[PDB]
Amino acid sequence: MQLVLAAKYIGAGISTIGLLGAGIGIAIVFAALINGVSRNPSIKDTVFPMAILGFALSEATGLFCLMVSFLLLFG
Amino acid sequence: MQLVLAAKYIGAGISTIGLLGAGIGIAIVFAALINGVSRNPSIKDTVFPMAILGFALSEATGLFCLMVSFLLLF
Amino acid sequence: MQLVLAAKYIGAGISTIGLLGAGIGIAIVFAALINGVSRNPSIKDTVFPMAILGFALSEATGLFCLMVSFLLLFG
Amino acid sequence: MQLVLAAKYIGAGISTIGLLGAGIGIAIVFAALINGVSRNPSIKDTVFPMAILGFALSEATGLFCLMVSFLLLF
Amino acid sequence: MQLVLAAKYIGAGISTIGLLGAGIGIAIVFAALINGVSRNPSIKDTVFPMAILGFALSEATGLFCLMVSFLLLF
Amino acid sequence: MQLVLAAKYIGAGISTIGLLGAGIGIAIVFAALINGVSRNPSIKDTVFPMAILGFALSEATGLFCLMVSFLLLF
Amino acid sequence: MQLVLAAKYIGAGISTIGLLGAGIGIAIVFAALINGVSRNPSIKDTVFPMAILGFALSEATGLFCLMVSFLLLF
Amino acid sequence: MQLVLAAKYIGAGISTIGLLGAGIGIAIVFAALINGVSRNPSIKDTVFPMAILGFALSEATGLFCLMVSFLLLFG
Amino acid sequence: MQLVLAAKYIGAGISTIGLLGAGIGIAIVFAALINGVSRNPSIKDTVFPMAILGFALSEATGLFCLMVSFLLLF
Amino acid sequence: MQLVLAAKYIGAGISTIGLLGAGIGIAIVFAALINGVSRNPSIKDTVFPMAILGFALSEATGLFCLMVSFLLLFG
Ligand SMILES: CC[C@H]1/C=C/C=C/C[C@@H](C)[C@H](O)[C@@](C)(O)C(=O)[C@@H](C)[C@H](O)[C@@H](C)C(=O)[C@@H](C)[C@H](O)[C@@H](C)/C=C/C(=O)O[C@@H]2[C@H](C)[C@H](C[C@H]1O)O[C@]1(CC[C@H](C)[C@H](C[C@@H](C)O)O1)[C@H]2C
Ligand SMILES: CC[C@H]1/C=C/C=C/C[C@@H](C)[C@H](O)[C@@](C)(O)C(=O)[C@@H](C)[C@H](O)[C@@H](C)C(=O)[C@@H](C)[C@H](O)[C@@H](C)/C=C/C(=O)O[C@@H]2[C@H](C)[C@H](C[C@H]1O)O[C@]1(CC[C@H](C)[C@H](C[C@@H](C)O)O1)[C@H]2C
Ligand SMILES: CC[C@H]1/C=C/C=C/C[C@@H](C)[C@H](O)[C@@](C)(O)C(=O)[C@@H](C)[C@H](O)[C@@H](C)C(=O)[C@@H](C)[C@H](O)[C@@H](C)/C=C/C(=O)O[C@@H]2[C@H](C)[C@H](C[C@H]1O)O[C@]1(CC[C@H](C)[C@H](C[C@@H](C)O)O1)[C@H]2C
Ligand SMILES: CC[C@H]1/C=C/C=C/C[C@@H](C)[C@H](O)[C@@](C)(O)C(=O)[C@@H](C)[C@H](O)[C@@H](C)C(=O)[C@@H](C)[C@H](O)[C@@H](C)/C=C/C(=O)O[C@@H]2[C@H](C)[C@H](C[C@H]1O)O[C@]1(CC[C@H](C)[C@H](C[C@@H](C)O)O1)[C@H]2C
Ligand SMILES: CC[C@H]1/C=C/C=C/C[C@@H](C)[C@H](O)[C@@](C)(O)C(=O)[C@@H](C)[C@H](O)[C@@H](C)C(=O)[C@@H](C)[C@H](O)[C@@H](C)/C=C/C(=O)O[C@@H]2[C@H](C)[C@H](C[C@H]1O)O[C@]1(CC[C@H](C)[C@H](C[C@@H](C)O)O1)[C@H]2C
Ligand SMILES: CC[C@H]1/C=C/C=C/C[C@@H](C)[C@H](O)[C@@](C)(O)C(=O)[C@@H](C)[C@H](O)[C@@H](C)C(=O)[C@@H](C)[C@H](O)[C@@H](C)/C=C/C(=O)O[C@@H]2[C@H](C)[C@H](C[C@H]1O)O[C@]1(CC[C@H](C)[C@H](C[C@@H](C)O)O1)[C@H]2C
Repeated sequence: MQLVLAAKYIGAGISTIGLLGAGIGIAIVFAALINGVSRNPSIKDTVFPMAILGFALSEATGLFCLMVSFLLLFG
Repeated sequence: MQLVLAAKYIGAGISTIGLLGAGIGIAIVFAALINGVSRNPSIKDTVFPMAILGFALSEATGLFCLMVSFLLLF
Repeated sequence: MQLVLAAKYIGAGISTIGLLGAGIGIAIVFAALINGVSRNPSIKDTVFPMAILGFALSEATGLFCLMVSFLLLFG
Repeated sequence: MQLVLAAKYIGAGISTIGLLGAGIGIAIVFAALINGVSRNPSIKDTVFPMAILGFALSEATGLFCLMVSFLLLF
Repeated sequence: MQLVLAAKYIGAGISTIGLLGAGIGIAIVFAALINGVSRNPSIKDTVFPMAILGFALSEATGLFCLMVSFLLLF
Repeated sequence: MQLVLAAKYIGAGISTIGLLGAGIGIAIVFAALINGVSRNPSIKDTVFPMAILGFALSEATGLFCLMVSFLLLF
Repeated sequence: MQLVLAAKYIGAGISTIGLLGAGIGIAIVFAALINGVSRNPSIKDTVFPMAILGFALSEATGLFCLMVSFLLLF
Repeated sequence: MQLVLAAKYIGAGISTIGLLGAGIGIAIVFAALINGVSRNPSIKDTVFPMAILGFALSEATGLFCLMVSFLLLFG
Repeated sequence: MQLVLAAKYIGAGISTIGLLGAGIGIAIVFAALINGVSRNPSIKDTVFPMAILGFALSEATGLFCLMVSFLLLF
Repeated sequence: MQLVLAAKYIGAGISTIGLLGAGIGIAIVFAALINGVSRNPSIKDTVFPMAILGFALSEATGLFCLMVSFLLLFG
């Protein structure tokens, strides 16, 4: 039982690494939004909803990591 | 059996690392969509389906990681 | 319980790796803000709130990593 | 025997890491497709099959990782 | 106790890895400041405070890592 | 013998990590082909063979990884 | 006690990894300095101190890694 | 000698990680060749041999990794 | 004493990972030098000393990794 | 003695990871050379020696990794 609990806790820590991908990805989307609006201010209403979509889909990959993390810690 | 079970749990956590690739990739697709539409608004209906295709294929790679994670967990 | 405690502490350290994503991502958003405003000074009031939103969403991924780290350390 | 089975499961988890390369690469190809079509709409029919090829070849690297992963699991 | 102590030291070393994000991120912000000012010198006074804010927020992620490090050490 | 066998399986999983380089690299080559052709359609016939050569040389690095993998497995 | 000392030495080695962030970041700042001066020579006196600041702040992240490394070694 | 053999095999696997550098780098050189020739077709005969040199020097780093891998495996 | 000695050797190898940062960073500096000189030949004597400074600072980060490696080895 | 030899062999494998940096870096230099020559063919004789310098300094970082590798394997 000591070994299994220990393994759950190391596994939980490892499971958060993947979150770096969403941290970077979310930023890449918003950088594009900002550069896109600076170059063509009139496009704002068109690209803003695209940024929201991109951020959310990128963020979901981190959510999956965090889900495994919580399953290990509790489930 | 303790050691094997422990290995499954460590393995399950390792199996999520690869999801960082979909995290970045999905974003790269949407960044190109935003930049391409900003430079050429009239191209939006043409490239939007390309971004959806691109994002879905990038995501699938991460979903295959998660699948191995759940195989190990359960 | 030595093995489990040992695992909590190593797991806590591992759980901070993911914070490199927010460190890079936050910077990516601000670099876009700077470049966007340099190319088009008049867009500042428009893109500054987008940069704030972008920072916060990227930052959140780091918060989730640090949350797991502290759970392993203390909770 | 706990050791061998354990190693199979840890090994399978490690084997998914490389999938991050396909997650990013697939995205890089579709980003270029999107940027390329936005700058030159008339080029779409020429570059689209190139992007399909690029995706498939990048994706195959991920299939190889998954193959080793399943070999270890089963 | 020796095993737990060992773990604290290993964990403290692992906890510094994430500082590489701040190392790169601080530099990304300063690169943008430099390129921004070079292309448009008149914008210096506007973008400099933005660069201070950006690098401070990026560096704080590294400080959160170093904090866990020092929690494990002391 | 069990320990050596365990090591072969762990090593085989570790040996697939380097395939991410090919995943990204193949995609970098195709991105350049797409952007190159979009900017200058007339150059297609010249740059396409260069892209085949480039992706083949990039993918071979991944194949060298997979070879070590299969040496350890079989 | 072999365990604690061992952990100090492994931990110290791990603690240097983050230095890669300063190696890349320092380079990113100087690249921007170089590109910025090439595009606008008259801006040199304004951007050079900014690049010194950027280097120093990126470098400090590496100093923090090394600090933990020496704390573990001694 | 079980422990030493085990270590040779894990070490061999680890030694292939470095090959991702050549995989990315080789591609970076060829992408520049393609982009360079697209922008200036007449420069092809000049830059093609530079791309060949670049590929070979990047590739060599991968050769060194594979050399250690095979030394661990066989030598 | 066997375990401690073993830890030093594993540690020494881990301590070299961070050199990848100087490997990339040195290159980033020289890439900017080449591109800046190509676009503005007359700026060469001004930026060349900047590249030498940039490369040396980037390299130092890797040299600090190697230093920890040799401390552990000997 | 089993433990120390095993450690030397794992350490040797780990020591080659850093080579990926030179693999990528060498390529970054040559990509710049190629793009620089495509844009300004007349600059070739000036930038080629700079590429050689950059490649060599980048390559030396991989050499340092490989040195530790060989010290572990033999020394
Ligand atoms: C499906 C994937 C994501 C969904 C995105 C939906 C986007 C639509 C869009 C309109 C957003 O909701 C948006 C931009 O308005 C938004 O983020 C809202 C909710 C938010 O309040 C905005 C305005 C905001 O100011 C943020 C920065 C807020 O101040 C801070 C506290 C939240 C940060 C954050 O990352 O929240 C996440 C996120 C929304 C994520 C978002 C994801 O759920 O949700 C939260 C809350 C629910 C669970 C617990 C998730 C777990 C993560 C790991 O998936 O964390 C929560 C915890
Ligand atoms: C949703 C996620 C984030 C929320 C963002 C909200 C943004 C809106 C926006 C208007 C902010 O309020 C903003 C820009 O004004 C801001 O960040 C303020 C609060 C901040 O003081 C800024 C201006 C500032 O000066 C920074 C650089 C300050 O000097 C230093 C000490 C703080 C750095 C830092 O990272 O703080 C974090 C951050 C706000 C983050 C921000 C996150 O909470 O919060 C803190 C506090 C709670 C926990 C401990 C988190 C953990 C990190 C990893 O998320 O760190 C705290 C501790
Ligand atoms: C080199 C091998 C690859 C082949 C590519 C061939 C490309 C040609 C091109 C015309 C395609 O067929 C294309 C674009 O039409 C296509 O992918 C179709 C079939 C696909 O349905 C498209 C339209 C689609 O909508 C996708 C996004 C679909 O909605 C989702 C569910 C599938 C995602 C996905 O990654 O599937 C993969 C992929 C095709 C990949 C593609 C690879 O097989 O195959 C699948 C099935 C086989 C195994 C399990 C692989 C594992 C990956 C990691 O290699 O995933 C399968 C599972
Ligand atoms: C935030 C702290 C940093 C401070 C930066 C200050 C910058 C101001 C700026 C005017 C400098 O002084 C500058 C550019 O003149 C400078 O660095 C001088 C002192 C330096 O001699 C320059 C001209 C030089 O030629 C360098 C390349 C020199 O030849 C070589 C031997 C030094 C490389 C090096 O990295 O030194 C570091 C660095 C200054 C760093 C710089 C940091 O201390 O310090 C050293 C010494 C202290 C510790 C051991 C650190 C460890 C690193 C990883 O933080 O390395 C020392 C060891
Ligand atoms: C100095 C380092 C490299 C030398 C490069 C010399 C370049 C000069 C240039 C004119 C070449 O000869 C070039 C472009 O024509 C070339 O690569 C030829 C030989 C090659 O056949 C090309 C055109 C080719 O078609 C490739 C894609 C071929 O189809 C496939 C099967 C080979 C891929 C590959 O990576 O081979 C490597 C490579 C040449 C590498 C190349 C390296 O040796 O060699 C091989 C053979 C020796 C060992 C096993 C190395 C290990 C790798 C990791 O270095 O792989 C071999 C096995
Ligand atoms: C100081 C750091 C580096 C020195 C660079 C000097 C550059 C000057 C420049 C004129 C070169 O010599 C250059 C471009 O002409 C060159 O590489 C020559 C030697 C080479 O023959 C060129 C023309 C060539 O065609 C290459 C691609 C050749 O076909 C293949 C077999 C060599 C690849 C290679 O990476 O060689 C390395 C390299 C030169 C490296 C280069 C490094 O030593 O040297 C070799 C041989 C000596 C030792 C064993 C090193 C160990 C590495 C890890 O440092 O490997 C050797 C093994």
